[PDB]
Amino acid sequence: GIFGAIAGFIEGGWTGMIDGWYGYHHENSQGSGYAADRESTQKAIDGITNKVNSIINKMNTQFEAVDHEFSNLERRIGNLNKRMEDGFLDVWTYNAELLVLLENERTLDLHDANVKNLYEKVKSQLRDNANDLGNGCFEFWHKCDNECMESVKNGTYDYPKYQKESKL
Amino acid sequence: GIFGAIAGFIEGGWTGMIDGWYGYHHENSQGSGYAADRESTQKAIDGITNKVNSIINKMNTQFEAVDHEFSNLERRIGNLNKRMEDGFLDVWTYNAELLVLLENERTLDLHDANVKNLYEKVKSQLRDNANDLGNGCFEFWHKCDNECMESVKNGTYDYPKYQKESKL
Amino acid sequence: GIFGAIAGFIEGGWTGMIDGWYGYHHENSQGSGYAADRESTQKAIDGITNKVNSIINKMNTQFEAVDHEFSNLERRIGNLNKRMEDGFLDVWTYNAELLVLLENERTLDLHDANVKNLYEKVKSQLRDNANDLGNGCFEFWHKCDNECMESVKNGTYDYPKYQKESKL
Amino acid sequence: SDKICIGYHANNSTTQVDTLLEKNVTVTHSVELLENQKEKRFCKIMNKAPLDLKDCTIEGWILGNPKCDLLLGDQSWSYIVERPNAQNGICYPGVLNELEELKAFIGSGERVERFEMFPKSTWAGVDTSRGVTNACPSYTIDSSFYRNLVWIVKTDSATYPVIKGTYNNTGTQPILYFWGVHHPLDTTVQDNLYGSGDKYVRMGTESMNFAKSPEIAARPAVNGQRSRIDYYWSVLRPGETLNVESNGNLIAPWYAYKFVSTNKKGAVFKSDLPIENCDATCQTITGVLRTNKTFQNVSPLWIGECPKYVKSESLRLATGLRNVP
Amino acid sequence: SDKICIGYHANNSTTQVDTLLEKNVTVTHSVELLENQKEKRFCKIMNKAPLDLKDCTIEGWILGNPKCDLLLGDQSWSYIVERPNAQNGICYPGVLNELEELKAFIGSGERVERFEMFPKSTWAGVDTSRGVTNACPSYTIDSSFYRNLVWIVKTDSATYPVIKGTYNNTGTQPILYFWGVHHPLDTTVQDNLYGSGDKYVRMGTESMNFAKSPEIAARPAVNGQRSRIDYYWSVLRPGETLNVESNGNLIAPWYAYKFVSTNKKGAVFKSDLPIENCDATCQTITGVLRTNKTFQNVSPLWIGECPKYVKSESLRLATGLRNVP
Amino acid sequence: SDKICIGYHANNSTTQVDTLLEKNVTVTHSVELLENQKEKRFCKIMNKAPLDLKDCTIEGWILGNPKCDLLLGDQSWSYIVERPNAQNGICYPGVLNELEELKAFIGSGERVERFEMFPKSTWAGVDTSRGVTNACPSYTIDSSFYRNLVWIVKTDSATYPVIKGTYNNTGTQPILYFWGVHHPLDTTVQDNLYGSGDKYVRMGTESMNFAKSPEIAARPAVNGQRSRIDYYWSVLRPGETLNVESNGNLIAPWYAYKFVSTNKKGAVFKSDLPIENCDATCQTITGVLRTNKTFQNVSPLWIGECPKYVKSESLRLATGLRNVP
Ligand SMILES: *[C@@H]1O[C@H](CO)[C@@H](O)[C@H](O)[C@H]1NC(C)=O
Ligand SMILES: *[C@@H]1O[C@H](CO)[C@@H](O)[C@H](O)[C@H]1NC(C)=O
Ligand SMILES: *[C@@H]1O[C@H](CO)[C@@H](O)[C@H](O)[C@H]1NC(C)=O
Ligand SMILES: *[C@@H]1O[C@H](CO)[C@@H](O)[C@H](O)[C@H]1NC(C)=O
Ligand SMILES: *[C@@H]1O[C@H](CO)[C@@H](O)[C@H](O)[C@H]1NC(C)=O
Ligand SMILES: *[C@@H]1O[C@H](CO)[C@@H](O)[C@H](O)[C@H]1NC(C)=O
Ligand SMILES: *[C@@H]1O[C@H](CO)[C@@H](O)[C@H](O)[C@H]1NC(C)=O
Ligand SMILES: *[C@@H]1O[C@H](CO)[C@@H](O)[C@H](O)[C@H]1NC(C)=O
Ligand SMILES: *[C@@H]1O[C@H](CO)[C@@H](O)[C@H](O)[C@H]1NC(C)=O
Repeated sequence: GIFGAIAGFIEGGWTGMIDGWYGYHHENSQGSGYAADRESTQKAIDGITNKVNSIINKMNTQFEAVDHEFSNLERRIGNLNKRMEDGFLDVWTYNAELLVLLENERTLDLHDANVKNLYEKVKSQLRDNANDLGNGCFEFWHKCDNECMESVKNGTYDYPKYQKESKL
Repeated sequence: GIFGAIAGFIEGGWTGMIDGWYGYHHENSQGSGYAADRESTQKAIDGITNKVNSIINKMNTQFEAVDHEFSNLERRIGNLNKRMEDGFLDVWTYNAELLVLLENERTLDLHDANVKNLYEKVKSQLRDNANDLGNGCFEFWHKCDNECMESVKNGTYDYPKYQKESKL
Repeated sequence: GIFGAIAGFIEGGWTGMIDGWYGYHHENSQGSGYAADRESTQKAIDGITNKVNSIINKMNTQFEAVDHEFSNLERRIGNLNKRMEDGFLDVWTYNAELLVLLENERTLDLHDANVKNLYEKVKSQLRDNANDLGNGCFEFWHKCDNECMESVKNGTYDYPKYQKESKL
Repeated sequence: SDKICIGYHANNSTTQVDTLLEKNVTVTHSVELLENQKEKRFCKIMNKAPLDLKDCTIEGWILGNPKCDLLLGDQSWSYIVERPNAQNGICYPGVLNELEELKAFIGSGERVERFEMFPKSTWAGVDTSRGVTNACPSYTIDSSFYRNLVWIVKTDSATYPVIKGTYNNTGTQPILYFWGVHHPLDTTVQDNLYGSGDKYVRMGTESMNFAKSPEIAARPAVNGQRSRIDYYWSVLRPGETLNVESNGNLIAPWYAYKFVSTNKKGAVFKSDLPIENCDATCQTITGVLRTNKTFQNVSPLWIGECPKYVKSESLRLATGLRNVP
Repeated sequence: SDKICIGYHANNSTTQVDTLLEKNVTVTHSVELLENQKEKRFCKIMNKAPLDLKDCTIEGWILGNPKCDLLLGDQSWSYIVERPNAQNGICYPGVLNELEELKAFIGSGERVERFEMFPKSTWAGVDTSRGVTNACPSYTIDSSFYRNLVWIVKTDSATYPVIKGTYNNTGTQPILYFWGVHHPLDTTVQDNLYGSGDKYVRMGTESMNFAKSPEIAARPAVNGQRSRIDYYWSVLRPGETLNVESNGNLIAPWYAYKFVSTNKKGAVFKSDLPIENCDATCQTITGVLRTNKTFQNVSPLWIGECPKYVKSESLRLATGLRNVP
Repeated sequence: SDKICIGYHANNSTTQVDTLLEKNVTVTHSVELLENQKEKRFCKIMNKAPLDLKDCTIEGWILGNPKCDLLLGDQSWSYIVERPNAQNGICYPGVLNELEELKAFIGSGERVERFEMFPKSTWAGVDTSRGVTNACPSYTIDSSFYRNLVWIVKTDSATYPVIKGTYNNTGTQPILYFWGVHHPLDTTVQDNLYGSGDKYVRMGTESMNFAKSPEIAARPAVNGQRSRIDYYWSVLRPGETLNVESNGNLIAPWYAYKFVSTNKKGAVFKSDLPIENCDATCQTITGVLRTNKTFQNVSPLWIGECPKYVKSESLRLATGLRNVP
């Protein structure tokens, strides 16, 4: 995937994570589990929904073909009618089939992008206070309880308060 | 925004910066202020201008509907004519309305991306010689005069000459 | 370029590298040279190939205009036929000319992206054991022989065995 | 040591999508934009029901073929269903002028009211009581004639006199009406029926003039007739008046239709599908669609609000991310 | 300690755009691609002015209704403005054959030159100065006739002789011309005007032949006439010759138009808008557009180079970035 | 110190592409999607050969102009190449009714088999051996007539009797056939050829009726003819029967074509380009295309499977990277 995150320097996803599209796995002395990031998830949901509804809305006209018959002395307009109706059919078929192909490519990119930005959000806080492991994970060089786990998720960590222990 | 930079891990923009789209705000002992990056700005202006002019150029045809009347014995070609004219109208309306929706999405992405690439160019030079603060800004752990401020902006910093420095 | 890598914080490409689209240039005591990355190149080839073949496939219909003559008492249907045929011509001309313009923009972006992801793959392995220099390159803070050069390319570097010397 | 990882959703989904870059891609969530399901029947629309012409053609129905009595009188319809091998149409051999423009004009309507436009009374000194033929049988009388027309002939005695008729459309509705001109197979029958003389059929309206003379010749036998009738139709607009005048060979108007046109657009479906007691918002030639989907690959012919017709078998848009479980 | 930050532009803009992912998005710079304003009038085009058809229909103008004298003679036009409630058209009741193809052929032109194609001299042994009627008045003579036609009748005591006329188009320009055939309401008037015997009107050209006979019948009264005239038109192309010959009931050509056809596209606007002394490069049925914008939602009917017509009310493309001030 | 760098390909390419953001961009690899090359000739298509009408028009060919003997008999064709200044068409001046619908119906075909539909035998008491004219010469007899028609006239001093003919299409194939009606320049020649009395030509089939009478008048001289013939065509469908009946002025059918027309697409090319001994899968009015490319800017008129026609001069898709060497 174009941003590199999904399938991936972060190979594979989490069936365990049910409450969102993007988020966290934590593990500490107190336990472990999975927790979505709803802010990044929700604004993604709003995005994709708006995309789908836009496409639907913009595609919400119909070309209308017609009953009408043509005599054996009307081969020309008859065939003209046929060529016109097939003409718009082939056009709209193209517009729809290609739009799907394009937007699907770009939809995946967006998800890929949102994951990457989460990865770098966390990496931006921890720094020295963590070992990367280069696969989405972060080993703390210090002791991170649950209030510390939320610290990281709400984007208010405090590198100062665990610099002490990380060197060691 | 998809690259994460505009609105944003870099929340908010600068009304103070008037000479460009992207750039720098510095503060040192000698003073402070705002300075655009013309290379990235100009290369953007040329891009967007070319995009707009391309769209304009490629949209520079017109389907032409027509006066002609049809007798009471010409219901069929009459209705054929309207269905054709409505047919092309609905097609071009779709093509234009959706193109705008799509390109607008990608235009914002572009600005977002080029801000990010500015952020990372600077970050690639300073390293440990600065503390991030994760909001576009960089605290120098050393003394950065104005020749040093240009050092960073022209992409020729000198991490060594300041490794003494941030020591503390 | 949108991801920042091609032309570029990595100024210029390598005419020396002939066996691929993306890869590595190394220099050590044993020599120096160029080596492509086939995995990233090959999946780029399959991607672009699938894109091209998709476009070709989705464009594989033809509106076809027609011989037919019209009398001096058939100015109206005559002109209707002309307007229709010109109508579809102008539509398909737009669809093709703009698709090319768009996809070409996005194709370049992709390559840009694939380079960046190589850059970050290597960076994720080398760490402190290399000084960046922010131009695609990596100076080793240790001694990297040729199987050490392969370590980096097959994605099994080891951070492990070269901290000792990273110090120095 | 304490660990925190960044990652993304997965599930047991196997639904795939296509992209420009990659075919058959499994994703966590998607949406299908294209409908391909259909109840195979005809339903009413705007709760108005269609008109089943059964074993008649439009020609048969609107001319008043005897075997089409089932359809006689007033009719309301949301659309019209003509079955493909209906046999009761133009019984007495001949061409219905501007047939395609007629089949189309009728389509543009939603009700008709049958009414006597010209009583047999109208025509002086002529026998309106003969004018019947075995090319045009009923189900009970193997010798009849159209119910909206009168085959006028001379009386035993006299000469086929000049005959006149007039009708002033004082109503609010346009009138669809019909007439014809008889073309006998030879001179002998010409004289028996209408007499000697150069014969004519002339009609007039503020906006149109019609005039024709009999074209006498033996032509191939159709329903045992080597004669012919040229049929004609027109629309007497509100305020207009129609004048008829002939001295022979006139198949006169008798009944006609007060026509109210829809400013929807109507349809004429040639199909085998059953009509059933159901409502619908989208009805196609091959069946009703029930969906909110914006695309459909069933058929390009419909009435009501249907989705855009395309030749795709699927149009599935990806909403979620790649599934790696 | 010293600070350097990366950032982006902002301003007092409140102009918003839409994206697939987000509606109503404020940006720093944008551009509108769609025009929706129009001067409600008709202007000059390529600095040739339109032709205002008075209280005329094209019919009235081009056949030469007496009340259309204002428009008589040569005419140049970039397009044609026919008013919706024009009163002077076909005064003497009758159908103008192929009216739509005529209204369209005229549209395809830019000038006409009127000229006497057949002097009244042409027709021997017949009266060309009666041929006048109260259905077709002037503003000063409540009984007149079309200026491009002659209603030829027999002299008082003789018989309507065979009459012949010929014209060889030796010029470079096609000729648009007109004739008719009189259909009296009864036999009495037939005999008054033309005498009796089977009458005919025949014409000939290298590429066309016309022939018809009077169809005598009383039809509904229009402008107090229960007779009719069938009007006809044609185009004598350069180099060819036209032969006329009749023995009665001919409404003969008198004047005709040297027609020079357009290389662009022509137009015929049915409207109430004023014509004013202005230029224009784009003129629509509902008004002139003044713009460089590539889209427009005013009207799909125009001449000159107009922007593409669409049903959008806005099409604004984003050029700058998101505004966060 | 030992270095490893990441980078990207470059080469001696100077091939450029365009993007929305940047025109003329040099890239390492690209592909052209649009063909603009053409062999300027006509070739076989599906191995089927075209039909070169040479110095004939379709009219001339299908009516059987004497100077069109080269084309006489059975014919198979992939399309039809009519040359722009072909001179042998309708020799004896007159209009071929529904010419455009005929030119279109023929285009809709691939073979015809010529066959005697009505032997000269068919017509009793009439001279089928004269009926020849200097307007319609052969290359060896400067006075002849069409090979698919018979100009039937009076025997020296008997009278032109009623003549009858019938043909039952018992074959599987539709029959394209032709007839006409002679319009003499005056009464003298009418009587010479057919005698006095009001004459007629009547035709009949289960589905159509034709009837018309001679329209006698002198019209401008064409190939020294001031008379005319109105030509007509039709298609006798399988199972149908045709009845002919006249008492004068009939140009009778003689030969006709068994017409087999498949579900092609047909073509009639108006061009001067040579026909040569080659195959092709795509043949345009301006030349054959040999390409796998999906676009082409040569011409929108073709048969066979051609690429989509567009107005682009180039459509080059980028596959490689930006080239920076
Ligand atoms: C798939 O997993 C979902 C999780 O939403 C579960 O609810 C469902 O029952 C599972 N279905 C199948 C078919 O495995
Ligand atoms: C996905 O691939 C399968 C075979 O692997 C194929 O049957 C199917 O058609 C593909 N999907 C679509 C939408 O065609
Ligand atoms: C808005 O900004 C522009 C400069 O971009 C300035 O000229 C204008 O005066 C400003 N408007 C107000 C109300 O301050
Ligand atoms: C923005 O939304 C408002 C409603 O909140 C609407 O009035 C306005 O038209 C929208 N802007 C555009 C450009 O459509
Ligand atoms: C028309 O006039 C020209 C004289 O310049 C002559 O060549 C041509 O034959 C004439 N046509 C007729 C039918 O007389
Ligand atoms: C039709 O009737 C109305 C009166 O009901 C009248 O205005 C008009 O003159 C009549 N038309 C004719 C032709 O009599
Ligand atoms: C271009 O490069 C190719 C290798 O890709 C080389 O073989 C060839 O000689 C070069 N030719 C030109 C014209 O640049
Ligand atoms: C590229 O630009 C050059 C001039 O700089 C011009 O000659 C050429 O036609 C252009 N080609 C394309 C493919 O844009
Ligand atoms: C034509 O021939 C078939 C079989 O020979 C016969 O059944 C049919 O009646 C014939 N048609 C006519 C009009 O005689």
